[PDB]
Amino acid sequence: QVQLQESGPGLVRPSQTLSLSCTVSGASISSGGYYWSWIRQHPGKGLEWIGHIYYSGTVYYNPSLRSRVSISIDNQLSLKVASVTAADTAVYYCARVRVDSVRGAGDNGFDPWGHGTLVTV
Amino acid sequence: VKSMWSEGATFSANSVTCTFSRQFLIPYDPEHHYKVFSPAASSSPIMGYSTPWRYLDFNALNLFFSPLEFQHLIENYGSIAPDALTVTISEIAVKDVTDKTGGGVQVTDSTTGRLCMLVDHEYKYPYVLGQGQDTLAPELPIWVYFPPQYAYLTVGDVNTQGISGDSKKLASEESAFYVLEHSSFQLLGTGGTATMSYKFPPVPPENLEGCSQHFYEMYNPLYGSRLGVPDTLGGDPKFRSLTHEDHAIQPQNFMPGPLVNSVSTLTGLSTGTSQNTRISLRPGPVSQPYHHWDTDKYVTGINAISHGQGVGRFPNEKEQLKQLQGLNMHTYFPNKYTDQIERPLMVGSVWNRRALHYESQLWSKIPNLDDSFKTQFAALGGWGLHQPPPQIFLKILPQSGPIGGIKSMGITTLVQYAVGIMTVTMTFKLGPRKATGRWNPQPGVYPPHAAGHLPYVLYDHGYEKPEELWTAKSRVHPL
Amino acid sequence: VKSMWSEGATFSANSVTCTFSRQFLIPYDPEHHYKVFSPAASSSPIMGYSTPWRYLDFNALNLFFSPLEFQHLIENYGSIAPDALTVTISEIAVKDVTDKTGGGVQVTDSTTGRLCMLVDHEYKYPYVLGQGQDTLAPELPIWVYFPPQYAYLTVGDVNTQGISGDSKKLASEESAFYVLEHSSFQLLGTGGTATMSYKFPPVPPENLEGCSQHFYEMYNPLYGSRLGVPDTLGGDPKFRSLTHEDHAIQPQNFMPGPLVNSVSTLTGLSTGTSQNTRISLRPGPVSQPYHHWDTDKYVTGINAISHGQGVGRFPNEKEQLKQLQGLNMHTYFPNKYTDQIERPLMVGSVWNRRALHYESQLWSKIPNLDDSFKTQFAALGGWGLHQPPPQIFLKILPQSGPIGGIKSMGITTLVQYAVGIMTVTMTFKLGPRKATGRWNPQPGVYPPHAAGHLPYVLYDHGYEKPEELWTAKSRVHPL
Amino acid sequence: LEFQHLIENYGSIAPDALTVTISEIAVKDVTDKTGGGVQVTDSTTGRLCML
Amino acid sequence: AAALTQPLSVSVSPGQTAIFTCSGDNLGDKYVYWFQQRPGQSPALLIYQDNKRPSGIPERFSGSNSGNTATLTISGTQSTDEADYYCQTWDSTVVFGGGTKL
Repeated sequence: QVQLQESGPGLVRPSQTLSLSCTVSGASISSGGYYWSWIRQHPGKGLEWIGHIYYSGTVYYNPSLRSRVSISIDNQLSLKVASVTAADTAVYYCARVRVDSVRGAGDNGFDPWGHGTLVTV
Repeated sequence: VKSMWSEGATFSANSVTCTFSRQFLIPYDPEHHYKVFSPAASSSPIMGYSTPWRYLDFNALNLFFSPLEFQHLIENYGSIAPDALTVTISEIAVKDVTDKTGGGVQVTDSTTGRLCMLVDHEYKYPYVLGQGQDTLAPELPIWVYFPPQYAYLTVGDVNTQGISGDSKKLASEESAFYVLEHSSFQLLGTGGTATMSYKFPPVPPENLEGCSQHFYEMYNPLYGSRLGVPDTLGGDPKFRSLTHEDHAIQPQNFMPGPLVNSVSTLTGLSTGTSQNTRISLRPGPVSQPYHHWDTDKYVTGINAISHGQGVGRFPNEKEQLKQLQGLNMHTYFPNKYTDQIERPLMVGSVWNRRALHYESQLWSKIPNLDDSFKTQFAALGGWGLHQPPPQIFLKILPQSGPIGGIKSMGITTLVQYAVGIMTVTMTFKLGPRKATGRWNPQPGVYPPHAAGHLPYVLYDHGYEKPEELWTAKSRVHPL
Repeated sequence: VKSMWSEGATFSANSVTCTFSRQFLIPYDPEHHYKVFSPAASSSPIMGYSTPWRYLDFNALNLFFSPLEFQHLIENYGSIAPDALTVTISEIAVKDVTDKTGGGVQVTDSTTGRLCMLVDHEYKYPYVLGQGQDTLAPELPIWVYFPPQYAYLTVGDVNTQGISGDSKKLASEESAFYVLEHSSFQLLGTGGTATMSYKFPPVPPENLEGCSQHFYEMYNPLYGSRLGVPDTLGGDPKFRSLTHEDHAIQPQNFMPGPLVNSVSTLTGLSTGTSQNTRISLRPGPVSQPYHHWDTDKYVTGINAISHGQGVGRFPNEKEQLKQLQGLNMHTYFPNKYTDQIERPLMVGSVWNRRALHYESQLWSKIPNLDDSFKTQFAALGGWGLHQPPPQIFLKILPQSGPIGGIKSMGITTLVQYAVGIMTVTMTFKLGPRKATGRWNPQPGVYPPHAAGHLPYVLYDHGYEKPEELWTAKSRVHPL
Repeated sequence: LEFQHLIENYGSIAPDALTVTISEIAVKDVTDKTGGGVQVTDSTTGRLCML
Repeated sequence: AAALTQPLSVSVSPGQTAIFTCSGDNLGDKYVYWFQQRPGQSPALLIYQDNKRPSGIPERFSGSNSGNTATLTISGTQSTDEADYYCQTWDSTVVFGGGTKL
């Protein structure tokens, strides 16, 4: 089994760098083809996707939140969303997708999720 | 006139003509865009283009030869080199789905749809055929081929835009956008046929025969040596002669070949910048083994490729462990001994090759940049040549109705797909087997297995390939 | 050009040319796999392969001859031997079902689907045609032929894995996996035609005429015998001469033929290991009857095959009961009498044959293992020959759409089936009838029946065959 | 090696010709050294009856 | 196919029908057999070869087999048809279904 545990800093309102981390238990992350996503969910609204990253540095982002967030890997799965003048606090999940074969359409979905952390802003 | 599905090899004392036939399927593209990329690496990123075309990749050797025909190839001949190649696209049945809306799919047949076929005889478009990727052909002639989508990488201009470190290769003046619809296009409707007819350059053979002699042991085991070997060092040499028992200090007139990072058990051996850019040169050069059999077990190397499965499917290079190569082979220097793992080129040298097997490539491509050495034989198996067999690109068409005058009625790409038959023939100039006044029965030619699980045969998708690769050097030369 | 359905025999003083035509139907295979087996016997198991192909089996005699034509064959000629065979696959209408989803089935017509036809002129694949199984052809020309699926047994390696005694024949190095898609394949679309054109070897005839004389009674019934017969035994012989009444001790110059386990009423006669492996050699040799008529009833044998129905449909071998064969025929020896049921070969011998009938085979195959004796005539009827008429294998194609680019849309084998017409002609070299200065009317040629239920005719699937088989020896020789 | 090449390449065998040549003959004679025992010179007048 | 799908239970009243589902991959080109198992008793061959019924089974049972599913329709269910109904095919060994509890 593979489980994903998060790390929540708490709450900072006046525009500081929101830092998170997701240590993966059960299997290492530099062991093959698996994306590592960061997914939001507003309380009372649908899910929202920030971006995912491969272990070799390549990272896809959301086009709406492109110039604010930053995913990184030091076997930690960090997230460094800044410019929090818009009060988005919602919820931060971690999720893993198996990398598809043809690169065109997604062959797999987010089967192992994290437990979820509640950030406040 | 007779329409035939052709398959089978016909041997001679000269060349063998081996043809196979598969059923291909040009699937669909709901968008005929070009779809650049958006990689956006963060640590030199990549930059590509996704063409809406389908090429086909018949590169490997296990398609032209049946296992019985490969066994007949190994136990009878002593060389192999290709000299001709024709690719015929047989009966085409481009058809359209009508979307039963309650059944979901109803496939009638279309006589007005076509299949755009382009052959790149001028090498105008980038060549992605010979790199060893998981879309080649079915190994058995009963399965359906799905040919891969065409795409390529270019060179752009690395920027740094983001927050922390986000790089992205944007388009430069050297970057290129090859639209394949600026070409000649055999349009190739229902029932149409088309050929390619390539002719291979003169390539050196692959010598499917081992050796019954070590290269460093080619002397008379009696009689000693006419020359001498030092005894004392430090300015007063005092050389002594040799007897017939001096085997570890016998002077050789030819050195062994290079062993640049041959070790045993990431990125392997790798060039690049400081510690993290580090692109891999994974399966070594062609002069090195990455799997053989030492006195107890199988040694497997850092620089190995798996060819499937995992545990791995590696070719047993027993003909490199013989002639002074191998994995943990250090070289020693008496400099004021220095254990080195890298062996240099050493002006007079012989290193025979990494052996070809049943599932190896045939060609890759020597890149258009100049001053190659030696590059007559590529890694991952195969030859590798300037002007390789050209790529056959296969789009279908974007038939784009209906409209109604103003409206965007329907789907406007309606839906179409094309099935067909590709019959690929290739002739291999075989050389005669080398002579031996041997008196011993040569070792038999059978693919390696362990116990119970036999090689290529159906079991209770059924058909299973052996654990080790079926190499091609099993008869002796005699050097 | 005229498209014809040909049927009917044309007699001559020389050979007769008998053609028939049926409608075949290559049904479908939802999986084009090879599907090895999983028998797993528990007491030498079997091991097979299930090819996705369709061969056709026109082996029997009741297809080339109508009952009127067989009656004209028996009452006019005195020998029969085939010399030519052509098999034409006429008009092909490969079509596809569209699955009405509320009706269930709607059959349109497909012009892009094809029918892979392979003729095995080289005898590369195993021959399963002449063994007498329940898929031959319809007896009447109005019914539709469904040709059987191709499959074969091989030799493997018997293991013992399980709990109690479970054996299973796994694959060995001698086992073989004949994929039929390594061949030449007349692809044979809609409206296409294809032929075979076999030529039979010189085979000995079948002599459709009985005898009006016992072979052991060929002497003058007067005049006695020039030779003598012993009276006393024990070292003092005292031979005596013979008179014309000594019929039970008349010396014969030719012996009868062998009678290896001819008895009356499981496995029959059988070889094998101790008591339980015991494969059966069921219908004896060809030199033996298994059904005739003694003074009261019909004797029916252990070694009999039924040919239908049960009560059985056996050929009345009245021409073997005549010439010193039959079921309960013991041989006696005066060794210091020993009743034996087996009769040996007895260097000068004559045993004429088990007679051919209206529903018998024509060929089987003599197996490729060497040193045959006599094997010119097989059991179950027929000739049996090296290089028999080749098998015509008929797959359709796996047209495998649609996809949609990534998706596994639809069924991907869509659904297809092919109807057609096979017109098979065969010529039989007939010999002229043997001469008789007889003065008696020879017995009439009619198939045997009992009361009310007439032979081949429609009654209130209607059409009924007689209780006994219609044998072919009803005119006399006169030996 | 030739028998192995025979088995793995062909599927039948049957002889059709045979020649037996008796080459260079060196019929010689022993002279019985009587102290050595045996001394073999060479004889040009001795022959070898072949039937 | 090699894994037959069948729901848990169905609810019916006297005077109507109760149609069940026996899902399966490519079940249209296969034979499906239905078995009536009253409680405390062995099963009985209800409907064989997707349409046929034996003499011991009354003429109110009928089935179908189309596409990827095979249904069993009871016409006028009485107060004795409360039995587990299993669908069974042959994917080269034998494949039994789950069972619609009526």
